[PDB]
Amino acid sequence: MGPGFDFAQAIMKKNTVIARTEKGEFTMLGVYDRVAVIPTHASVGEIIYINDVETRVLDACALRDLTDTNLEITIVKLDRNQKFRDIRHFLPRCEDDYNDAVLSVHTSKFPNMYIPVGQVTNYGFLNLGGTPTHRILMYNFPTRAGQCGGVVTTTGKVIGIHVGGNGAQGFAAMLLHSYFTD
Repeated sequence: MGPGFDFAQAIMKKNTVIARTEKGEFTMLGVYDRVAVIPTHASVGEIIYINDVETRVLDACALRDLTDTNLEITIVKLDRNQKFRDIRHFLPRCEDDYNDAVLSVHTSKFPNMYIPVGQVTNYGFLNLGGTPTHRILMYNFPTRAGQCGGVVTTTGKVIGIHVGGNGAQGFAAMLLHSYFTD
Protein backbone atom coordinates (compact mmCIF):
# COMPACT_ATOMS: atom_id res chain seq x y z
CA MET A 1 0.00 0.00 0.00
CA GLY A 2 3.05 2.32 0.48
CA PRO A 3 6.91 2.41 0.35
CA GLY A 4 7.32 0.26 3.52
CA PHE A 5 5.20 -2.52 2.03
CA ASP A 6 7.04 -2.08 -1.32
CA PHE A 7 10.49 -2.71 0.28
CA ALA A 8 9.07 -5.64 2.33
CA GLN A 9 7.59 -7.24 -0.83
CA ALA A 10 10.91 -6.92 -2.72
CA ILE A 11 12.68 -8.80 0.12
CA MET A 12 9.98 -11.52 0.35
CA LYS A 13 9.81 -12.18 -3.40
CA LYS A 14 13.57 -12.80 -3.91
CA ASN A 15 15.11 -13.48 -0.44
CA THR A 16 12.73 -15.89 1.40
CA VAL A 17 12.12 -19.65 1.29
CA ILE A 18 9.81 -21.85 3.35
CA ALA A 19 11.96 -23.97 5.74
CA ARG A 20 10.55 -27.11 7.46
CA THR A 21 12.29 -28.81 10.44
CA GLU A 22 10.85 -31.37 12.91
CA LYS A 23 9.73 -28.30 14.95
CA GLY A 24 7.52 -26.71 12.18
CA GLU A 25 7.39 -24.54 9.05
CA PHE A 26 9.28 -21.18 9.25
CA THR A 27 9.84 -18.12 7.06
CA MET A 28 13.60 -18.28 6.27
CA LEU A 29 15.53 -15.21 5.05
CA GLY A 30 18.35 -15.81 2.49
CA VAL A 31 21.13 -13.23 3.02
CA TYR A 32 23.84 -14.02 0.37
CA ASP A 33 25.26 -17.02 -1.59
CA ARG A 34 23.72 -20.17 0.07
CA VAL A 35 23.58 -18.57 3.59
CA ALA A 36 20.21 -18.03 5.33
CA VAL A 37 18.91 -17.37 8.88
CA ILE A 38 16.16 -18.98 10.99
CA PRO A 39 15.19 -18.80 14.67
CA THR A 40 17.40 -21.13 16.80
CA HIS A 41 14.25 -22.78 18.29
CA ALA A 42 13.68 -24.30 14.77
CA SER A 43 16.39 -26.88 15.86
CA VAL A 44 18.02 -27.19 12.40
CA GLY A 45 19.54 -30.66 11.81
CA GLU A 46 21.70 -32.31 9.12
CA ILE A 47 18.69 -32.22 6.69
CA ILE A 48 16.03 -29.48 6.22
CA TYR A 49 13.14 -29.09 3.71
CA ILE A 50 13.43 -25.88 1.57
CA ASN A 51 10.19 -25.21 -0.41
CA ASP A 52 9.35 -28.96 0.23
CA VAL A 53 12.70 -30.19 -1.23
CA GLU A 54 15.08 -32.34 0.86
CA THR A 55 18.27 -30.21 1.36
CA ARG A 56 21.54 -31.09 3.13
CA VAL A 57 22.71 -28.54 5.74
CA LEU A 58 26.42 -27.82 5.03
CA ASP A 59 26.89 -25.74 8.25
CA ALA A 60 24.66 -24.36 11.05
CA CYS A 61 25.70 -22.02 13.88
CA ALA A 62 23.48 -20.85 16.78
CA LEU A 63 24.78 -17.33 17.51
CA ARG A 64 25.54 -16.17 21.08
CA ASP A 65 26.94 -12.81 22.22
CA LEU A 66 30.36 -12.50 23.84
CA THR A 67 28.70 -12.80 27.33
CA ASP A 68 27.73 -16.31 25.99
CA THR A 69 24.00 -15.27 25.97
CA ASN A 70 21.54 -16.68 23.34
CA LEU A 71 20.78 -14.33 20.37
CA GLU A 72 18.09 -16.76 18.90
CA ILE A 73 19.61 -16.54 15.35
CA THR A 74 20.92 -19.66 13.60
CA ILE A 75 22.97 -19.07 10.41
CA VAL A 76 22.53 -21.95 7.96
CA LYS A 77 24.52 -22.77 4.85
CA LEU A 78 22.31 -24.82 2.47
CA ASP A 79 23.38 -27.39 -0.18
CA ARG A 80 21.21 -25.55 -2.74
CA ASN A 81 21.95 -25.20 -6.48
CA GLN A 82 21.20 -21.43 -6.59
CA LYS A 83 22.48 -18.35 -4.69
CA PHE A 84 20.35 -15.71 -2.96
CA ARG A 85 20.49 -12.09 -4.08
CA ASP A 86 23.08 -10.46 -1.79
CA ILE A 87 21.15 -8.19 0.65
CA ARG A 88 23.96 -7.62 3.22
CA HIS A 89 24.02 -3.87 2.31
CA PHE A 90 20.46 -3.59 3.79
CA LEU A 91 21.61 -4.83 7.27
CA PRO A 92 22.19 -2.29 10.07
CA ARG A 93 25.71 -2.01 11.49
CA CYS A 94 24.58 -1.22 15.10
CA GLU A 95 21.78 -1.83 17.65
CA ASP A 96 19.02 0.77 17.17
CA ASP A 97 15.37 1.76 17.52
CA TYR A 98 13.20 2.19 14.37
CA ASN A 99 10.01 3.86 13.15
CA ASP A 100 7.33 2.34 10.90
CA ALA A 101 8.39 -1.31 10.53
CA VAL A 102 6.66 -4.12 8.62
CA LEU A 103 6.69 -7.82 9.61
CA SER A 104 6.33 -10.12 6.52
CA VAL A 105 5.60 -13.90 6.64
CA HIS A 106 5.40 -16.48 3.91
CA THR A 107 4.35 -20.04 4.84
CA SER A 108 1.74 -22.65 3.72
CA LYS A 109 -0.47 -21.29 6.63
CA PHE A 110 0.19 -17.52 6.04
CA PRO A 111 1.14 -16.80 2.35
CA ASN A 112 1.93 -13.20 1.31
CA MET A 113 1.24 -11.83 4.83
CA TYR A 114 2.42 -8.25 5.65
CA ILE A 115 1.77 -6.54 9.06
CA PRO A 116 2.50 -2.85 9.78
CA VAL A 117 3.84 -3.17 13.36
CA GLY A 118 4.80 0.54 13.84
CA GLN A 119 7.53 1.67 16.27
CA VAL A 120 10.32 -0.84 17.11
CA THR A 121 12.09 -0.55 20.53
CA ASN A 122 15.68 -1.74 21.24
CA TYR A 123 14.31 -3.83 24.18
CA GLY A 124 17.62 -5.68 24.88
CA PHE A 125 17.17 -8.50 27.41
CA LEU A 126 14.17 -10.90 27.18
CA ASN A 127 13.45 -14.23 28.92
CA LEU A 128 12.25 -15.95 25.73
CA GLY A 129 10.56 -19.32 26.44
CA GLY A 130 12.69 -19.57 29.66
CA THR A 131 15.96 -18.71 27.77
CA PRO A 132 17.84 -15.42 28.61
CA THR A 133 18.18 -13.67 25.20
CA HIS A 134 19.94 -10.40 24.14
CA ARG A 135 19.54 -7.93 21.20
CA ILE A 136 15.71 -8.21 21.18
CA LEU A 137 13.56 -5.72 19.27
CA MET A 138 9.96 -5.18 20.46
CA TYR A 139 6.81 -4.00 18.66
CA ASN A 140 3.30 -3.53 20.03
CA PHE A 141 1.44 -6.02 17.81
CA PRO A 142 -0.35 -9.25 18.93
CA THR A 143 1.73 -11.68 16.83
CA ARG A 144 0.73 -15.43 16.82
CA ALA A 145 2.05 -18.97 16.31
CA GLY A 146 3.14 -19.23 12.64
CA GLN A 147 4.97 -15.83 12.31
CA CYS A 148 8.37 -17.07 13.63
CA GLY A 149 11.16 -16.33 11.15
CA GLY A 150 9.03 -13.46 9.72
CA VAL A 151 11.22 -10.66 8.33
CA VAL A 152 11.16 -7.22 10.04
CA THR A 153 12.01 -4.32 7.64
CA THR A 154 11.88 -0.56 7.44
CA THR A 155 12.20 1.33 4.13
CA GLY A 156 15.70 0.32 2.99
CA LYS A 157 16.68 -1.82 6.05
CA VAL A 158 16.28 -5.50 7.00
CA ILE A 159 16.49 -5.23 10.83
CA GLY A 160 15.41 -8.57 12.40
CA ILE A 161 13.55 -11.89 12.36
CA HIS A 162 10.43 -12.58 14.51
CA VAL A 163 11.20 -15.06 17.38
CA GLY A 164 8.18 -14.76 19.74
CA GLY A 165 5.42 -12.83 21.44
CA ASN A 166 3.43 -12.51 24.69
CA GLY A 167 -0.09 -11.95 23.16
CA ALA A 168 0.21 -8.09 23.20
CA GLN A 169 3.84 -7.56 22.01
CA GLY A 170 6.02 -9.30 19.42
CA PHE A 171 9.80 -9.75 19.62
CA ALA A 172 12.48 -10.07 16.94
CA ALA A 173 16.21 -10.96 17.06
CA MET A 174 18.41 -8.18 15.57
CA LEU A 175 20.22 -8.82 12.34
CA LEU A 176 23.58 -7.00 12.17
CA HIS A 177 25.95 -6.66 9.19
CA SER A 178 28.82 -8.12 11.31
CA TYR A 179 27.06 -11.54 11.53
CA PHE A 180 27.65 -12.08 7.73
CA THR A 181 31.21 -10.87 6.96
CA ASP A 182 33.32 -13.46 4.96
